Amino acid sequence: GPYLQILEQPKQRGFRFRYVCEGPSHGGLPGASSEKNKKSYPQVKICNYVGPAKVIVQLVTNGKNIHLHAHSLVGKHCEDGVCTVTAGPKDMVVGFANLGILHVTKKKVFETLEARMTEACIRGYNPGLLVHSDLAYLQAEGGGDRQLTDREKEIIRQAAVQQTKEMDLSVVRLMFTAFLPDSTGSFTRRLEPVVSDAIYDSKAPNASNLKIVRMDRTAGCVTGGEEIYLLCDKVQKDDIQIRFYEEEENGGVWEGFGDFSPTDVHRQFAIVFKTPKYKDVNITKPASVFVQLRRKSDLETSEPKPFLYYPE
Amino acid sequence: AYVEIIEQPKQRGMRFRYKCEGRSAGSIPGERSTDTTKTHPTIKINGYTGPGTVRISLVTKDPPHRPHPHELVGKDCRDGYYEADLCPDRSIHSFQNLGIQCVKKRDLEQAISQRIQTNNNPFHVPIEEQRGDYDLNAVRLCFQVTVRDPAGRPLLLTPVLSHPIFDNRAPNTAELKICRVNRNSGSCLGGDEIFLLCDKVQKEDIEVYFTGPGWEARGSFSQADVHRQVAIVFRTPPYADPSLQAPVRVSMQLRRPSDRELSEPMEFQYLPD
DNA sequence: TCTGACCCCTGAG
DNA sequence: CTCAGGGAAAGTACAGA
Repeated sequence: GPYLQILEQPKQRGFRFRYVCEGPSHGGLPGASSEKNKKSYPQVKICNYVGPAKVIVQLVTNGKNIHLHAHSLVGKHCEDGVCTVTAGPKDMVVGFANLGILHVTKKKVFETLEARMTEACIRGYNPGLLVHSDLAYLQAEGGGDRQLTDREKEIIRQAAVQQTKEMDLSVVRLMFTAFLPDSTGSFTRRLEPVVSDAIYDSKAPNASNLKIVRMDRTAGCVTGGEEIYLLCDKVQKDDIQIRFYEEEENGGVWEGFGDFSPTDVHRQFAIVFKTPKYKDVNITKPASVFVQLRRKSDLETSEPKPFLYYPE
Repeated sequence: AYVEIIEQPKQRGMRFRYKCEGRSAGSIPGERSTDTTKTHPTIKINGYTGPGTVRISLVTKDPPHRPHPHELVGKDCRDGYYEADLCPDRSIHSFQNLGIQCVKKRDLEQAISQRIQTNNNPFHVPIEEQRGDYDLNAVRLCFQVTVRDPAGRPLLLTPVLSHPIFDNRAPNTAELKICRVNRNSGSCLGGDEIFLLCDKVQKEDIEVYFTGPGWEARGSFSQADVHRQVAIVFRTPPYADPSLQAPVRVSMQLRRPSDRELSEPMEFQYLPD
């Protein structure tokens, strides 16, 4: 059958959700595989090349229950929260270059929310499972501003209140949807939608890219128990640990961790810890290994840093 | 009959708090108050002792001491200032719950209007002057004390000001503080790198000042060496005697050139060759 | 009783 | 000199003795 598919998931980390006040031109959600200055970008593709096509995209929550997030896609042909493109041309692979993610203020969550839920009802291209399942019966059909039943408009202002209460603004997702040509030339032939990989705001201390900026010492005795001052980027004194590791022949399974309490974390930008005892305190030649910052929550790490172990 | 300050307000360390924080803001420490033994703002009424009242408001730091937008919140504080009756049994009076409540930027005009509409102007400054920019990180306490004259009538004594009190939330006016340090000794030849952890500082306005009798020098480093305002990586200066033959203790402290402020001294020891 | 994390300015190019 | 993109900073929020 005819279905949609994604060719390059959105890079999950390293992007900051810009507030309105922040201002224009700050960046734009990068393509997961932007290994270099290859300026990557997300790209969806319709399998059953149905000549003319219409593919849209709206941001969504990352919890168990998929819903409409309050943040909105700003870049590209993105209007009133969601982006829209065309696929009629020579191919069936749409892309999405340059289009930041606007961060909404907390007070304005409920507002923007209900306003992007109602809009999801008086606007076809928006499903009816992101606003409330009991409304799916509203899928893509016609256009033109009108008033939604006051019987159903209430449950709309009700879903908002119940979905505003636990909305996490530090993470959002992409909800790709493709509509094909119908019988009256109205792109309303909906194809199974597909959500992307969770995008994390490079500003929430618990999803920011970790990094060792410098250490006062890069070598220590295999005996361990040596104090070391390490300077890093924003981190959280309760969700951080310093891991030392080595990749041996039988697959580097050895690791050790810097010893330290949270009071040893200075204003989130520095950590003073004690080196962990190396595996073999009997070596006769220095043993070079690696040190890295690792978030205890998502087990995400920083660029490994070389650390030398020398005989006692 | 005049008001004399016998215990000034500590000038630095306490941050101004906003309304959005705890209902109970800070409490202005004395000046000689120690971590163990705390003291508080204290005045003495010379040439008088008996019944009367005392009011304390906030005026700017500089000369035309006009009403300050901030509020002096705390026990017996209303409309921005504290007011209570003096104790007829004593001439010395201390206040243990004074707190600066800093206003938001966009409520600056409202704040002044409330200063006018409330008749809070200890120095009766022309109203046309209450429009000029206000320094919001420094305020002065103002003691308006009212006694009684022989006719037994209300006698408002001449206003007295304390030292300025600075917003510690602000790096430029903050209390300097070395929190932790890599090592505290090194050769009298200098060149030893030191990792210093400190409270917020502005990289373009900071120094490490080594001091000893007949000897003054500075730690070497560049702004790039200041990590996110809270850590400084520097090199030690060469001690005066290049051939020490016994440890010599000296002082090491943070220095702010803008207002030539200094942090409490940390002990450093220069060792031989 | 208090105290103690959640606007621009550059550096590229 | 523009402009992505970070470093400060202003203002908001609780909690742990």
